[PDB]
Amino acid sequence: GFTPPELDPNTPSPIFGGSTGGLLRKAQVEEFYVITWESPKEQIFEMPTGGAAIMREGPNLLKLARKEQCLALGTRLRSKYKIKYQFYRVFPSGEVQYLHPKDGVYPEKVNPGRQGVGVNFRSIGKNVSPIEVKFTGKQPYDL
Amino acid sequence: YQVVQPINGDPFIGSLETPVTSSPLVAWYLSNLPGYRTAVNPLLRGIEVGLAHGFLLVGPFVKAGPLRNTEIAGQAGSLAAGGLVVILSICLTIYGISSFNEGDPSTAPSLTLTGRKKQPDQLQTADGWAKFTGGFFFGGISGVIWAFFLLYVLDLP
Amino acid sequence: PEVKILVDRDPIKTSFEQWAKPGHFSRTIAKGPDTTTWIWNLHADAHDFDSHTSDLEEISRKVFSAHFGQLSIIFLWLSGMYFHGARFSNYEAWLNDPTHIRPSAQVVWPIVGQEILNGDVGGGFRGIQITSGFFQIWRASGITSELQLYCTAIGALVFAALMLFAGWFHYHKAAPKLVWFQDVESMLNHHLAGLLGLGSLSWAGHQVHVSLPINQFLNAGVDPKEIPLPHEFILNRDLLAQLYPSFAEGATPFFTLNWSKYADFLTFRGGLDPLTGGLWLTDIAHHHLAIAILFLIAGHMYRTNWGIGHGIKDILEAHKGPFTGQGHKGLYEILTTSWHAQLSINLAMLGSLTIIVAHHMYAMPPYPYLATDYGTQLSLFTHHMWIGGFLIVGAAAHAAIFMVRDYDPTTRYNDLLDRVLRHRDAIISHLNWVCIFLGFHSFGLYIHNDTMSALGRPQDMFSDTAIQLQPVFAQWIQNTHALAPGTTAPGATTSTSLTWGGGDLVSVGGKVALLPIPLGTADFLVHHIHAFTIHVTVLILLKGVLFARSSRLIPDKANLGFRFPCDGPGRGGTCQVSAWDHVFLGLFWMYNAISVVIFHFSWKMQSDVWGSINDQGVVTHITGGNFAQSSITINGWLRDFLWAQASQVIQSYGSSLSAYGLFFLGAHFVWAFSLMFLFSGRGYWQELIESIVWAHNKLKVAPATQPRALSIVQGRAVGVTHYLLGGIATTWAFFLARIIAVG
Amino acid sequence: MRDLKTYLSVAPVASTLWFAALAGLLIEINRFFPDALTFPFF
Amino acid sequence: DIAGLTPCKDSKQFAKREKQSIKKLESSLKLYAPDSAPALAINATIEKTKRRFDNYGKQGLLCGADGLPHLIVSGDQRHWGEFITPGILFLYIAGWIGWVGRSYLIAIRDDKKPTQKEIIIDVPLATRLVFRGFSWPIAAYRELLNGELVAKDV
Amino acid sequence: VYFDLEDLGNTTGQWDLYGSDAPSPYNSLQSKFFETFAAPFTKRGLLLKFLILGGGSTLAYFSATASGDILPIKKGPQLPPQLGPRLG
Amino acid sequence: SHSVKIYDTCIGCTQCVRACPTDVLEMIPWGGCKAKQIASAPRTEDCVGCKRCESACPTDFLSVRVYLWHETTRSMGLAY
Ligand code: CLA
Ligand code: CLA
Ligand code: CLA
Ligand code: CLA
Ligand code: CLA
Ligand SMILES: CC1=C(C/C=C(\C)CCC[C@H](C)CCC[C@H](C)CCCC(C)C)C(=O)c2ccccc2C1=O
Ligand code: SF4
Ligand code: SF4
Ligand code: SF4
Repeated sequence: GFTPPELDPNTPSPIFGGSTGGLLRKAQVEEFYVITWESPKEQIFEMPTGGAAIMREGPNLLKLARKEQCLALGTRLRSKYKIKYQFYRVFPSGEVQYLHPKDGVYPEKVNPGRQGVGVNFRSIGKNVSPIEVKFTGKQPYDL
Repeated sequence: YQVVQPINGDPFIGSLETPVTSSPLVAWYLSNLPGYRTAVNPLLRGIEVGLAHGFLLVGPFVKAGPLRNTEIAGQAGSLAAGGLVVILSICLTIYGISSFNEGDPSTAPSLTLTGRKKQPDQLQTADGWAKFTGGFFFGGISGVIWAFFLLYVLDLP
Repeated sequence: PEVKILVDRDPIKTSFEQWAKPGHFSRTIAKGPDTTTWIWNLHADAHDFDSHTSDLEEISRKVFSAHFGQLSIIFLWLSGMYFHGARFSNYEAWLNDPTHIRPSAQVVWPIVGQEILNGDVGGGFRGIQITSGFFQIWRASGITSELQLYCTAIGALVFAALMLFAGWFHYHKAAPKLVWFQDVESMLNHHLAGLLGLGSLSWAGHQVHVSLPINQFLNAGVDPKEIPLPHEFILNRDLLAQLYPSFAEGATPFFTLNWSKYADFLTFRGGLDPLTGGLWLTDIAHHHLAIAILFLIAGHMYRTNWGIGHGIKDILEAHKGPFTGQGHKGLYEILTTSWHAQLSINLAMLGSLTIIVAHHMYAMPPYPYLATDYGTQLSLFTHHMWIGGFLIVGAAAHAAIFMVRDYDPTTRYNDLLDRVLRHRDAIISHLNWVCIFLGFHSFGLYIHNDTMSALGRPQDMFSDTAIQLQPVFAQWIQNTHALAPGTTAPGATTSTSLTWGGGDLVSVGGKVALLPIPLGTADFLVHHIHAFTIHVTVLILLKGVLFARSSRLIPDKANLGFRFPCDGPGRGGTCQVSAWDHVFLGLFWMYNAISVVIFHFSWKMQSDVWGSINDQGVVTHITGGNFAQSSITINGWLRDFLWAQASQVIQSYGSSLSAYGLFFLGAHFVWAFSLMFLFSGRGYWQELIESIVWAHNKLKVAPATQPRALSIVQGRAVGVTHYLLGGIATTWAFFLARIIAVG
Repeated sequence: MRDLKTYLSVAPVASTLWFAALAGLLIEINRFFPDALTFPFF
Repeated sequence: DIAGLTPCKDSKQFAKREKQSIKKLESSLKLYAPDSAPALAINATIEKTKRRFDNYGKQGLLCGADGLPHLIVSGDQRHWGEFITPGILFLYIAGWIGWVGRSYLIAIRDDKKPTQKEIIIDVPLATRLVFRGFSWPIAAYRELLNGELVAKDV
Repeated sequence: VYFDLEDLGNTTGQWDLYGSDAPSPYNSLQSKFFETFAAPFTKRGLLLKFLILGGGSTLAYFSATASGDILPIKKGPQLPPQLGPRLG
Repeated sequence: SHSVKIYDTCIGCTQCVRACPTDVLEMIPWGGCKAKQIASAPRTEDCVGCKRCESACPTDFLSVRVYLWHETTRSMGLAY
């Protein structure tokens, strides 16, 4: 059992002068992303989009344009610094969707509450020939 | 003291504030162009835009065209500017038909730079866009006619 | 902070043990090959020192000794040129009759039929005509006998040995400490004042004591064997005084500031000597003297051990403003840390310099009998253009390697760099737009002219006879240069260059040297082509640098390295996102730009400059002044330039120029060969190789080093390398056959 | 010494020696028997 | 003769080519003092030219209307020197090279690091093996019969 | 605050940067002039048809009635027809 | 969205998950190998199709497969 931490607005954002690498209309009408982390101090870190920003001591909130930017920055926060991070997807309705770490456990560490998806129980060479799924909507790897 | 700041204070919206972008001269001038008159009927803004542009297009067509050196028809080469007004008005029309449906509301922003709620421009509606296209056509044909009406006492006729 | 000599003793042991361990420098490569890919990596990583080790001191020591190796090779190469000038040249016969004899410094053996390449170059000499220019240098240096060339070749060989020795010595015996390299103020002070200053002064010395007098006897028609030896001018000052009377004073006017009395052999006349067609040697010696003073002064700007002077860090930090923040703060730390940064700036400036040299040497021919030798002049201009362009693309490559490898805002921060990175999208978007605008409004005008000319409407073209696009600004400039002497340069007798000033056509041996170069709509259109091509090259390379770290498509791009093929077919496909692939793409555009530049040079010079002159002064240009009316159209380039001027190289068979015909076709071949690599991909080749490998295992002859197709990156590198070699060598053969036959 | 012979056994060096010998040989053969479209000795 | 050609000894065009070549080299020769070294070189090229055309004429080469040798590769016994005989020589040498290289690869294949001897040649082993190519046709024929030439089930 | 899950238009920068929002600087009588005269062109489908058919027939007109003093293609050849390489 | 599948040749070395730049893959418990874990692709709607996972797999043949399929804003890696 794991309860995703809710996104807390009014969480401070890093010190940064602005860049052309930030959000666009996509964030207004489609979706954007938010990564939060806890920092032990004020540090300089490389922004996945602009140049250099100053991570604030304590909780940090950072809105990014793509999920991959959140995961890249988080990978670095966990690597260069030793910082726990989470990030979420945010729709223009205000709805928030917690994304990562999905279990509260990082996905490279096996966690027992996890259900198999897209797992085929056979060697890859035992997939059927296309002719055997022709005119059916299926793909030989969907089995 | 530094001249460049993030856009509207938010440093993670992808842009910057410069003398080019946010300046009283620039902000006033852009705010006083017809396209940026959000409360005005789009038909009138289309009239102004069409008048300016249609008037402008006459020059290059007449002076650079193929009949330019036959002053008998070279002056009358303004028909080409008229035709370009027709084509552009087609492009506007199909842009609005493609972009806006009958009962959809405006897609323009309904906020101001300072955060207060705004009423969105009707230009970004099907009816508002149709009105802006009709106005651009009328003003454009009219501006071409007005430029062609003046052939006299100009250093480059 | 006390600058001093710092080295370490015996850091690396001189041994053949690692000669026998291929890839010793790399921990992975040293394990030897499991596949053929190993063999390529061994060569691609050999000089990538900062990938071998992370210790800045070791890297700096490798770099230093490597530079010694380079200089050794250069001295061996100069030894070759002087030795061939002494032993296998017609340089004395040419020295007698320069306007007739063709310079030749290579002779081929009669083995397989190739002796036909030993052609009639004059002076009773069979050989290959040389376009390097060494004869005009040696004449300008007062060199007369082959013996002097022998002595120079021996000295050059000795210096090759000394440089090589110093490389081994400073890598294996006395290897400087890292602080020694980072003493930037000392280095700049010694290269400004010591290297450039004392070099220029020494050369001024040789010129006033050797070059000027010996060239006076050459110009006066004296036989070179009868000319006094250069040291006889140093001993008996009466020889010089007869030639140059000022030498009777004993350098007393120098100390008494009577320097105007030296206006005899130190002059500001400018223009060209009408006998030799080269710049006045008095002006040149005076020039090297002035340069010597300027650099000797410039070498005292930086503080070292005596408190006076500048620290460069101070200068940087003081320079900041309301637009750039704290800018320049941090650059001293970057430029004393990253070799790739220094190599980037130095490649940029050295290549740009080489291009400037290319212009200044044609418009101001510095050596005697150089301007009228059109093969040498075309060869020099084209050559230095290529060197410059290559060097600049290199500057982009190493700016990118800095961004990927040495950039760290948490350690060595710079405000200017951060701000640039913070509006890279604006910079690249605007450069993109300018490139499109320039494409349309330079090349699209050519297409306009081709279409109007095909439709029978030459009055609707862009031409000096139709719709004129006059380069009014450049015309005004060259007018101002023409009016400069006596007005804004009262000391200057004539124009700065004969391309400016009207009249004063210079002819040598019936051939013209320089006359005023006209400018019109054709020159306008071509110049905007050059603007266009340069802007697109800059776009590709700068875009490569600024998005090497990251982008909206790939946020973690810097973790993939400087040189990587892609990040896969996803995100729509991400091939060629690496900064390396931006250098790859920019090489093609440097080729395009420089190609159009040298075509513009050959075309314009043969049309409006070079040619023969009548006894009564009627000039016939090699081509009929057809630049103005034929270059304003792409069909005119295809027909009146390529199709016309390629006749020599396709007609060279059966003559001594047939080697240029063979290289014409062969360079076409390697260029087309590159398209196999550039248009395909290694998956196909690896599968095919699977079948070939099957065939070998069938006969027990499959190799242990498993055959592999080239890497994606290597496919690209091979491709661009053969594309560039083929194109450049094709234009090489074309140019040399053309200008050797018709020049 | 052993390491130097090893270095001289490496692929590029052995290749230059081998092809340089082959080139001298073929050159001298074309020097004593030049031209020759055929094997004339039958 | 064959294919409508004529022997080069009987070809007017062939002799016209020899004449025009020699007169060309002599036109170059008129420029230099006869004692000079360029002169001796052009004389050597002239003698080599005469040797060339005289040899092509002697050894029975047929000529086209172009006055140039054409090679008969059909196998006609009058022209084996033009292909079949140099061809057998070639196949002997190429078979030698490939047989020796195969011998080397087989010899090093069970070494502890085979690739090590592929990038650094075992010159003693190579010298031991080079002269196996002298008898490569007997060796390869015997291997083909014995079943040692081709790998089994590949 | 710059992040508010309640107002994302402010949060995502969805503003009218240069929109004036002021009232009409166009005086009336001018406005009513253009409103009554440009009104038939404010139906987008109808305007599309009027532009395609109007401009198309206009084009057909100036093309059908063009004079050789304007187009060489109507003027036709004015020279004696030349003779082909071997043929007519 | 791109399809991503795991095959029971998987040995549970976790390298596909470690390589993934959009967090598509997880490690779930399983009894078929010694590491007692097998990969899984529960979030392929975020899959961009770069095949870093496939570059990371040590199994011969692969035990992750990315079948590039219907493109979306997320699969094209668009920040706009
Ligand atoms: C004279 C004897 C000698 C000996 C035995 C050694 C021994 C050694 N050196 Mg040293 N060194 C020497 C001279 C020598 N060096 C000289 C003269 C220089 C000045 C250039 C250096 C500078 C130097 C540096 C900077 C480094 C070494 C390194 C090394 C070690 C690595 C092994 C190696 O170098 O393989 C190399 C084998 C080669 C055959 C290299 C050939 C390179 C030549 C000079 C290029 C020739 C250019 C060529 C003509 C281009 C035309 C090509 C064309 C035909 C297509 C090794 C123990 C490296 C080290 O420390 O290892 C960690 C290291 O980085 N040496
Ligand atoms: C394949 C069909 C086609 C046709 C029939 C034409 C016809 C014409 N072209 Mg065009 N052109 C074409 C393709 C075509 N072009 C393409 C593909 C390109 C891109 C390379 C161009 C680019 C091109 C250029 C750059 C120019 C022309 C010009 C011309 C005119 C030159 C003759 C003239 O001087 O007349 C008479 C000259 C006049 C100025 C009379 C104007 C004609 C009136 C305005 C017709 C009214 C138009 C109509 C209302 C709207 C049309 C759209 C319609 C479907 C709704 C001529 C009427 C020239 C031109 O138009 O001059 C400005 C010229 O500048 N063409
Ligand atoms: C007046 C003193 C002086 C002079 C003349 C030079 C000259 C040169 N330096 Mg050096 N250098 C100096 C002082 C000097 N340096 C100082 C104070 C520092 C900082 C401590 C450096 C550190 C430095 C580095 C890191 C490098 C150079 C390099 C070079 C060469 C650049 C390429 C070139 O121009 O080739 C032109 C060729 C010539 C002019 C031929 C003449 C060269 C003669 C033989 C050397 C004369 C100066 C020499 C230092 C005297 C010492 C010899 C003695 C100790 C036995 C060049 C020969 C590059 C290099 O090493 O290339 C191998 C390079 O990498 N310099
Ligand atoms: C003094 C200038 C200079 C210096 C010192 C360097 C130094 C370096 N460069 Mg740079 N670069 C330069 C100029 C320079 N470069 C220029 C002018 C360009 C434009 C082409 C580049 C573009 C560039 C790229 C794209 C890359 C580098 C890389 C590197 C590093 C690896 C070098 C290596 O081991 O390759 C080994 C050398 C070879 C394998 C030789 C290859 C043979 C060439 C391709 C053919 C030459 C043809 C020949 C001249 C004509 C035909 C003869 C033939 C028929 C026999 C190294 C530190 C690489 C790197 O990874 O950086 C870390 C890299 O990717 N450079
Ligand atoms: C002749 C071949 C060719 C052509 C036409 C182009 C064209 C272009 N390249 Mg490319 N390139 C080429 C070869 C070519 N390239 C090759 C072989 C490579 C591999 C190394 C590259 C790699 C390359 C890179 C890496 C880049 C470019 C860029 C560009 C653009 C430069 C901006 C510009 O000039 O816009 C204007 C367009 C032109 C000058 C083309 C001709 C325009 C005609 C004359 C106008 C006709 C219009 C007419 C109305 C047509 C309508 C007819 C109707 C029927 C549709 C341009 C469109 C740069 C870029 O993206 O742009 C900034 C860029 O970064 N190229
Ligand atoms: C042709 C081609 C190949 C095949 C080309 C290869 C494998 C080049 C290697 C061929 C050389 C000849 C192998 C070297 C063999 C050794 C030097 C041994 C030679 C023996 C003696 C003669 C020295 C690719 O691998 C490739 C990869 C990616 C994009 C395009 C292409 C591509 O176009
Ligand atoms: S085709 Fe090659 S370069 Fe392109 S994405 Fe695929 S692997 Fe990368
Ligand atoms: S293709 Fe890329 S994004 Fe998709 S699952 Fe594999 S590593 Fe993750
Ligand atoms: S890389 Fe292959 S074996 Fe390893 S966890 Fe992923 S699917 Fe399993």
